[PDB]
Amino acid sequence: KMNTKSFEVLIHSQYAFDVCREQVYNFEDCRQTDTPLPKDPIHCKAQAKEVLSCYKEAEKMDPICLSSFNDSRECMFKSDGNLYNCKTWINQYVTCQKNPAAFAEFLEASTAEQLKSKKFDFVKNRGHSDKYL
Amino acid sequence: MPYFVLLFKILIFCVVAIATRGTLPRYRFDQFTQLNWKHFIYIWLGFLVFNLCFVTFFI
Amino acid sequence: MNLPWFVRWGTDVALFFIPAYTFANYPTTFFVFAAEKRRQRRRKDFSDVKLRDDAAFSVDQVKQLQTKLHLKQ
Amino acid sequence: FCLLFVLADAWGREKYAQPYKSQILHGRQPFGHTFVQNYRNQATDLGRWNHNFACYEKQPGCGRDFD
Amino acid sequence: TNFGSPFRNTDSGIVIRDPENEKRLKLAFQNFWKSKQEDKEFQAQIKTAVSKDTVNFMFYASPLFGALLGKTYIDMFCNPRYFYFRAFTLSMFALAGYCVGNGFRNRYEHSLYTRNYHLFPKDLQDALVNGDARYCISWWKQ
Amino acid sequence: LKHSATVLREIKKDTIMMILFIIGGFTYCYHMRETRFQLDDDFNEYVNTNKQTFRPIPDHVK
Amino acid sequence: MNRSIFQLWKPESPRSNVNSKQIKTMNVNFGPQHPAAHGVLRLILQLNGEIAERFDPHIGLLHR
Amino acid sequence: RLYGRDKPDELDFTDVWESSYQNIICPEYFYHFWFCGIVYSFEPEWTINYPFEKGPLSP
Amino acid sequence: RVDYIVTPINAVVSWARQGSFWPLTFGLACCAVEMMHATVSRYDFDRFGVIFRATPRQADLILVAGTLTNKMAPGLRRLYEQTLDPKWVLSMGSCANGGGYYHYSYSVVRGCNRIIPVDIYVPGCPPTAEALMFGVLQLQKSLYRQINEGEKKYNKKDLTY
Amino acid sequence: LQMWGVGKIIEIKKFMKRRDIELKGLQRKAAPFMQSMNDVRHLALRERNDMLYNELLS
Amino acid sequence: MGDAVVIHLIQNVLIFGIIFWLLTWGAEYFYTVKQQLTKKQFYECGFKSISELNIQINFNFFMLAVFLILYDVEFTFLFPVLFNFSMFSTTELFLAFFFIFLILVSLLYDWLNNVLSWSAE
Amino acid sequence: GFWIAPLFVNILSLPLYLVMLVYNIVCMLLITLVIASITLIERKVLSLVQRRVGPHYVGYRGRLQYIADALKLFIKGIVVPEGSNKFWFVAIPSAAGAICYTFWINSMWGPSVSIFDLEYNLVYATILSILFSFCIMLTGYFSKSKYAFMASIRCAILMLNIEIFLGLLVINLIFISESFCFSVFVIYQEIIWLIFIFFGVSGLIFITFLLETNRAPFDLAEAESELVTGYSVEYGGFYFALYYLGEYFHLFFFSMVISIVLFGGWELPNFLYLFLLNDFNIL
Amino acid sequence: LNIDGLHLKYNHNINNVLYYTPSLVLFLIFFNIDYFSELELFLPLELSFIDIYDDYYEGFNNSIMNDFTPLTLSYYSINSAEFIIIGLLLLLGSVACVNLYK
Amino acid sequence: VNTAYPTPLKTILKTTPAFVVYFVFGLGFSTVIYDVVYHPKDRIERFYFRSSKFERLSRKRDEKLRHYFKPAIEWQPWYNTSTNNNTRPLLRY
Ligand SMILES: CCCCCCCCCCCCCCCCCC(=O)OC[C@H](COP(=O)([O-])OCC(O)COP(=O)([O-])OC[C@@H](COC(=O)CCCCCCCCCCCCCCCCC)OC(=O)CCCCCCCCCCCCCCCCC)OC(=O)CCCCCCCCCCCCCCCCC
Ligand SMILES: CCCCCCCCCCCCCCCCCC(=O)OC[C@H](COP(=O)([O-])OCC(O)COP(=O)([O-])OC[C@@H](COC(=O)CCCCCCCCCCCCCCCCC)OC(=O)CCCCCCCCCCCCCCCCC)OC(=O)CCCCCCCCCCCCCCCCC
Ligand SMILES: CCCCCCCCCCCCCCCCCC(=O)OC[C@H](COP(=O)([O-])OCC(O)COP(=O)([O-])OC[C@@H](COC(=O)CCCCCCCCCCCCCCCCC)OC(=O)CCCCCCCCCCCCCCCCC)OC(=O)CCCCCCCCCCCCCCCCC
Ligand SMILES: CCCCCCCCCCCCCCCCCC(=O)OC[C@H](COP(=O)([O-])OCC[N+](C)(C)C)OC(=O)CCCCCCCCCCCCCCCCC
Ligand SMILES: CCCCCCCCCCCCCCCCCC(=O)OC[C@H](COP(=O)([O-])OCC[N+](C)(C)C)OC(=O)CCCCCCCCCCCCCCCCC
Ligand SMILES: CCCCCCCCCCCCCCCCCC(=O)OC[C@H](COP(=O)([O-])OCC[N+](C)(C)C)OC(=O)CCCCCCCCCCCCCCCCC
Ligand SMILES: CCCCCCCCCCCCCCCCCC(=O)OC[C@H](COP(=O)([O-])OCC[N+](C)(C)C)OC(=O)CCCCCCCCCCCCCCCCC
Ligand SMILES: CCCCCCCCCCCCCCCC(=O)OC[C@H](COP(=O)(O)O)OC(=O)CCCCCCCCCCCCCCC
Ligand code: SF4
Repeated sequence: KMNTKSFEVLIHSQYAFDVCREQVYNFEDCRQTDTPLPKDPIHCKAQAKEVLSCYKEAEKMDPICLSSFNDSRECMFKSDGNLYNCKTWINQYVTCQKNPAAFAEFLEASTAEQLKSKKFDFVKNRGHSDKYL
Repeated sequence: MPYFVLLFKILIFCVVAIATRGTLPRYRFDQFTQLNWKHFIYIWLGFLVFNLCFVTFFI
Repeated sequence: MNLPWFVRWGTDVALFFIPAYTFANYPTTFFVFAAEKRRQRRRKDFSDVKLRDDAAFSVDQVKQLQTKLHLKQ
Repeated sequence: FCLLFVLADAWGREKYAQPYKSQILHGRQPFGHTFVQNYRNQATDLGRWNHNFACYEKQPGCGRDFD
Repeated sequence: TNFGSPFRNTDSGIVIRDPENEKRLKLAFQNFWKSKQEDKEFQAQIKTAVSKDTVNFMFYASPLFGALLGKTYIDMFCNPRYFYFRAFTLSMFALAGYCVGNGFRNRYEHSLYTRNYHLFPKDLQDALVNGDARYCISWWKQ
Repeated sequence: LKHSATVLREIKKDTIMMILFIIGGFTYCYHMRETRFQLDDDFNEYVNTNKQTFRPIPDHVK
Repeated sequence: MNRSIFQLWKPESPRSNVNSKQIKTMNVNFGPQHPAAHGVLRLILQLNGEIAERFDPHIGLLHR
Repeated sequence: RLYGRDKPDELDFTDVWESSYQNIICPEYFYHFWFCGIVYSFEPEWTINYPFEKGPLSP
Repeated sequence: RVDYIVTPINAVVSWARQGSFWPLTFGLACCAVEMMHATVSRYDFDRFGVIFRATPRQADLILVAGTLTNKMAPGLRRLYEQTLDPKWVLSMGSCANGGGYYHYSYSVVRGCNRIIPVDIYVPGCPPTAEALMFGVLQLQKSLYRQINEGEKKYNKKDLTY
Repeated sequence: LQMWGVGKIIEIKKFMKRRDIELKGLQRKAAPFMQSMNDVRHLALRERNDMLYNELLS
Repeated sequence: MGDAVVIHLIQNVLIFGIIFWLLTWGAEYFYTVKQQLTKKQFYECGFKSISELNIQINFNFFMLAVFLILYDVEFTFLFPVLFNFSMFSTTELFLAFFFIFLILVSLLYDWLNNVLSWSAE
Repeated sequence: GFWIAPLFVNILSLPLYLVMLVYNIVCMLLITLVIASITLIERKVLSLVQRRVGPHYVGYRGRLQYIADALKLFIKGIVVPEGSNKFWFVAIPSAAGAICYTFWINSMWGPSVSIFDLEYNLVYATILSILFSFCIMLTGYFSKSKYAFMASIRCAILMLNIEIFLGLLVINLIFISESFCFSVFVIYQEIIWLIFIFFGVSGLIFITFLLETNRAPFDLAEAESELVTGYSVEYGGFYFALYYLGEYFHLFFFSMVISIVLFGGWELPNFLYLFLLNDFNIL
Repeated sequence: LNIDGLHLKYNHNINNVLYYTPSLVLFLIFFNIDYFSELELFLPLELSFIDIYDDYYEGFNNSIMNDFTPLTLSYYSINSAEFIIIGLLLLLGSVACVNLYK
Repeated sequence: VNTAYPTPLKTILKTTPAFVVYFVFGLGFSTVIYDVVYHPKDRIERFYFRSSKFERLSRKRDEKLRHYFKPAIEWQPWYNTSTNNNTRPLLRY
């Protein structure tokens, strides 16, 4: 449907959740049910289509966001889909997408260490009390 | 990498086992079975119950 | 001319540890450069991605800013 | 002795706030457990079930959304 | 540290050591606190689990209590003829007391920067949550 | 196994100190649990800072 | 602790199957080439459950 | 107990504590392990290199 | 020719079997005490890679250390036959060599060589610990050299045939 | 030591749960889009199957 | 639990054992085995074994296996509650303690009757 | 080429299976070398405890003693007793060797550094141990030596005890980790090693380790004084080498298991600086 | 018991031809309880589509991490009566075993 | 000035070469396992069961789409092999 891979879809959604909020609310209300069992998608098809169209619209990004998007993708590749471990890079990508003009000064006020290649190896650096959940 | 420290610990425990073999005498099968089934099973179950109680207290 | 016994023992310990430590830290010996190249290839590009029409900064401007800031080194 | 101690402590923990009361006396189980346990339980009478958030209306903070 | 920062998984993936960034973030938050020091309403609405006076007293008293306990322990059980083990155990008790006090202080800091999260502006909130001070450029003089 | 006065005094002091040590350990564990409660409260406040919106269930659910 | 005399001993009654050797006892040649044996002891051992019952020592392997 | 198989008229809690120490926390795997493995290994080897050294003899 | 591969492999096999030379835990008389003395630290047998094994199946050397009696000769023969090949036999002590002090007895066999093929003899009564070590080392050297003692003849191309 | 270690393990578990709260929040943020894509694919397959069944059974 | 990789690894291990089989066969070239009367007979410490294949043992400790059969399942029943003890409630805690107490009582009865030791027959 | 490609679809994949086989062979050879080095270490440590040099002349300063002993065991000939069952006498050691060389699959060398993505590591260990005990019992039975059969019975008793002992240990351990995977233990052991909780039962942990490793005081099956050699009284050469290798494999891997589950695995002992450490860092 | 492995000299052919082969034939002919279960390959796998469906809302609402959840929900919540019955049964069985030994 | 080693340390050092050889072999084995499990994935992928339900679904969505969804939606009556050597069901029944 999107021709986009799962982790990239998650990264894009982490920002698109704030642009198509009304469509997301409509879809959620349509799928709401009195039991945990899922509702038939035939009823929510229209809301899903609207949400997907807005997601297509939102997936576009400014070129300045490319470095942040790439580092977030690398983090989400080295970690098998753990959004918490890579939220900082995803947060930077969301910030760049929201008002990208300020991202120029954001990058300008960068330290030498930050201005370095970002390599992720979780086996070498597990972290602190990482539950992987 | 983690396997460096893991190998260090494995070597330590292997040396401990070798020293224990060189030091301690040998048990009898009946003696060890009696000891186990009369004391150690109760010890293990009591330790498990204590752990359950402590976990319940802290949670 | 003589050296302390503990100095000699530390020399032996270093001889054992430095090679083992380096080997442990680099299990993929001589292929770290290949890993870096693969990571660079995985890294996406402006053409690969789709960009907004009302971009605050153009692709050339972003490239110039990255070159000025030395973002990747 | 440990059982008696923990039971006394659990009964004394009523002083603390609701989320920190003893789990012996207060239940905290997954949504799969709670839904089946309190589906038509008039004793609890939690109310309707929030499908996309997996909780009843009367449970504290059932539907918690961003912004 | 045992757990690291509560907002993010510290040293997860890539390990980052940026003392300049740490100093800039600390300076930004210090400037924020100094700027809002005079605001009586803002000071009134600040909350913490344990009082600052209480945590200071605990920090400065726990090591002393540990030292007293160690002194009693060595007096009761240790032979006065020797001193190496007595000094070691007294130091261990003092370090235990210092550990209790430092934990009190660190938990006070954690409560201060967690309960009062909503009072900070958006930029400072983002800077605190993330490891980068670039979200709060204006605060550290740039 | 008759015991002398000094040995009996040492045993009695050991028992007393063991009792005091156990009581202190239990008290410290109680304090640690209280600390855990405080940390949970702090983190709950932090998380709920921005998650303040509650969406009512649609009327069509019933 | 309760009594265990019956579990500990088993007498043999005349022409009785239950009070008799209901098993084929292990007749082992403990030694001479046995690490425990000093080297010249040929002890015919009647084991029943790995418990010695009957001893027949032969000690002439070092008669000189 | 030292003189025969009999037992004291009045047992004391010292025996209880000794039995608990011996059973619950088995000291054999620590006491002997240390005393032999870690300490006795510090002595020079008593071996004599026969091909290049000879043992003491007398005229 | 196979010799190109056989000879180096022969040397490797000889070296391995010399390094790992496990005798049998079998002692009959006072010479067993000397064998234990040779085993213990003062003359560490493990230095030359010889470790005693209880079962004959796991033994390379038959240390006949002590007197052999008529009542035991069938047992010694059975042990020798049951020991897995290849194997060597080392007689230790005068009693094992030629009957020793009891050569004029009515019960002692006049020598273990009458029942077993004795590869080597270690004179003594009791042989010293160093004497037993010397005998074992000489037997090891002979064993290493036994694989190729220059039996096969060299042709014009220096290859054995 | 047993009591203190159990308390420490419980503290670690509760910290893990605290971070799981934020992980669940992020997963909730990312949920609706993937759900919509999956629903669209499922409905496309259902439409294909319905067309095939109608053609075969009509 | 794994996948078909486990079966493929079993096959690979069999091939690795074939490697040792080749080494053992090649070793045959460096020794000769003579035929002797007692070279292929049971070893009984330097003498002929009187009995072979009639090696019945006395199973006078069978109560231990009997109780192991029960206690293995008793312990196995405790795994789900230990795994999901974070979900424990009043009922689950009571049931777990009830089961543990039952196991303890069974062990105590066994000790009282003295069936955990070797017997005459 | 269009009409020829289909013929090679299954022919082009055999090299991949060959590569997998080669990698498995390399891993097995490396673990065999590790076990040989462990044997040499055991000999040297016993020599130190007994105040003797130990292996010193098989290779310069005894550097190739294990190689020499392995080659000698290969060289030694084997003969099956006439009264024994020819098929089983060779079948049992083959299965024992296969199981021992399958042991290494249930090992982790990092957070997810394992040859296979196995979750029930403890279950695998228990099953493999039971299979090895089966093989030892069958060896003792089919070798009609009375000492071998008694060794098999002792092995059965040891297995009976190990069942309950290791089951209770695993029950206590899983109560914290909540999983059978070795990785889940290290995350909880990062701050403090799990052995601190079990400090009271440290003696029982040591007993469990020794019993599972079949070391003293639990060397009943292979008791060399009570029995001639044990279950291998009638086995020589590589048949006995396989049993020795299996015993050392079990020792090494259960040492790894104990280290991972109770001593932090691949986490450094940070508890030595617990007092000076800080539990949080807020800027 | 039966260490040597020698067993009773039994000939199964007589019973196989007298009673078991025809009875088995009749039972196989007249026995089938499977009502309408369909073999794999009965229809193309491409017609089945439910296995691809994923519920991401339930996924993020689910906090389970082990496959013992049904087992605990059965043994300790729903079938706790049978769990206690099994415990009592095992205790009584141990008592009966001890009495049989005596 | 005989700056020789202490007696205990010198005694201990005898067995050190065995430790060094053991470390060499163990590092070789661990690195071989790491490389074998790293090359196919270009990383040390976390175990599937060591992940949340949502993470598992996200990880396997792409594989499901590539292996089942596309053939299912592009299916034709004559695509299936006549030998019945088709892909097995995802949930085998
Ligand atoms: C085409 C490519 C070309 C590439 C470039 C060219 C080639 C480069 C290759 C470089 C590496 C080659 C190996 C060098 C070895 C040097 C040996 C040496 O120093 O000689 C003296 C040393 C003298 O030893 P010795 O005569 O036996 O001992 C005398 C007495 O024992 C008394 O002994 P002592 O008192 O003297 O003390 C003994 C010990 C004293 O040392 C210590 O005390 C410290 C060490 C022990 C640590 C213990 C930790 C655990 C503690 C447990 C508890 C406490 C202990 C006590 C316990 C009991 C207490 C009761 O000292 C040593 O022997 C230290 C030397 C360390 C050598 C190992 C180095 C590498 C190891 C890691 C693997 C590396 C992989 C490759 C990496 C490549 C990239 C860098 O020589 C030896 O005999 C060697 C002993 C060690 C075994 C080495 C095995 C090597 C096998 C070959 C491996 C090939 C693969 C790797 C290379 C691949 C190519 C890159
Ligand atoms: C978070 C969890 C943490 C763990 C939790 C654990 C909880 C367990 C609870 C349950 C158990 C409780 C146990 C309590 C026991 C105490 C009870 C008590 O008070 O009883 C009174 C009872 C009554 O005694 P008393 O009648 O008063 O008589 C006094 C004694 O005569 C004594 O006479 P003295 O005092 O005149 O002489 C003894 C004194 C002797 O002292 C000395 O001689 C000074 C030290 C000399 C060091 C020698 C080695 C130097 C090595 C240098 C290497 C350089 C190499 C350079 C080249 C490198 C090249 C690579 O020994 C010491 O006290 C040494 C203590 C200092 C150790 C070193 C520093 C370690 C610091 C650790 C980190 C601290 C960071 C803070 C945070 C901590 C957080 C946990 O006292 C005793 O029995 C005392 C026993 C003392 C034993 C000392 C043993 C030291 C360790 C020996 C190691 C040997 C290894 C050899 C090599 C091995 C190779 C494989
Ligand atoms: C004499 C006359 C001439 C005869 C000619 C004979 C025929 C010649 C060949 C003719 C045909 C040539 C065809 C060429 C074109 C086609 C090539 C092709 O299809 O491949 C492309 C194919 C796919 O292409 P690609 O994606 O571009 O590849 C990029 C990399 O895959 C990307 O790598 P990555 O970033 O993904 O990183 C992971 C990579 C990186 O991993 C590595 O391979 C790097 C190195 C890892 C650690 C190595 C440590 C080894 C030492 C450990 C300690 C041993 C101690 C005990 C032994 C004693 C040692 C003294 O690992 C792997 O891919 C997994 C492979 C695991 C290899 C297994 C371990 C190797 C050592 C075997 C040891 C055997 C036991 C000891 C034997 C003792 C004998 C005395 O690439 C591969 O799969 C490469 C496989 C390489 C295997 C390892 C090669 C050896 C490396 C150097 C070490 C040599 C040690 C020798 C020891 C000797 C001692 C005496
Ligand atoms: C691998 C085996 C290792 C075994 C090592 C054995 C070495 C020999 C013994 C050395 C003992 C050294 C003394 C300190 C030992 C650690 C004590 C401990 O657990 O405290 C950590 C604890 C740390 O707990 P904490 O984690 O709550 O610390 C504060 C936490 N924050 C930061 C969140 C506030 O220290 C204290 O807090 C002080 C004591 C509090 C009261 C309860 C303590 C219960 C356990 C006491 C055990 C005492 C045993 C020794 C008795 C005296 C012997 C002289
Ligand atoms: C040349 C003559 C050949 C004669 C025929 C060969 C006979 C071979 C007999 C043994 C192998 C049988 C293979 C077929 C069964 C595969 C079952 C299966 O699905 O497993 C994978 C399954 C994989 O399932 P999955 O969960 O990955 O799901 C697959 C998903 N789809 C359908 C989409 C592909 O295994 C598991 O699920 C769990 C792992 C099991 C690991 C078992 C390890 C122990 C195996 C011991 C076998 C011993 C055999 C030899 C000795 C005994 C006598 C036979
Ligand atoms: C991935 C890494 C792989 C590494 C593999 C490394 C393993 C190497 C294994 C080498 C094995 C060598 C075997 C030698 C056998 C001949 C000698 C012998 O046994 O002697 C006794 C007997 C001969 O005994 P004899 O009667 O001559 O007596 C010799 C004694 N003297 C000298 C005193 C007379 O062997 C024979 O019968 C010889 C003739 C027949 C065999 C001829 C050679 C066949 C080779 C087959 C190779 C098969 C390869 C398979 C590969 C695929 C495997 C999956
Ligand atoms: C899996 C392997 C085992 C793991 C076990 C878990 C770790 C436990 C660590 C030790 C904690 C203390 C336990 C109690 C010790 C009691 C000793 C005792 O009885 O003292 C009095 C004993 C003797 O006193 P006694 O009174 O008991 O007996 C003597 C009797 N009279 C008085 C008549 C003479 O004194 C000693 O010598 C004690 C020395 C203790 C030293 C222990 C060292 C152990 C080292 C190895 C431990 C394992 C390390 C693993 C490292 C892994 C790293 C990755
Ligand atoms: C699981 C392994 C680790 C151990 C964990 C459990 C520890 C349990 C003991 C904690 C300390 C108890 C202090 C009691 C002080 C006291 O009253 O002390 C009173 C007297 C004092 O005796 P003295 O006058 O000789 O000092 O002691 C006693 O009465 C001894 C009581 C028994 C203690 C044995 C050890 C504990 C065994 C398990 C508990 C069951 C005991 C049953 C006894 C009949
Ligand atoms: S030769 Fe001498 S030492 Fe040896 S057994 Fe005969 S009498 Fe004893």
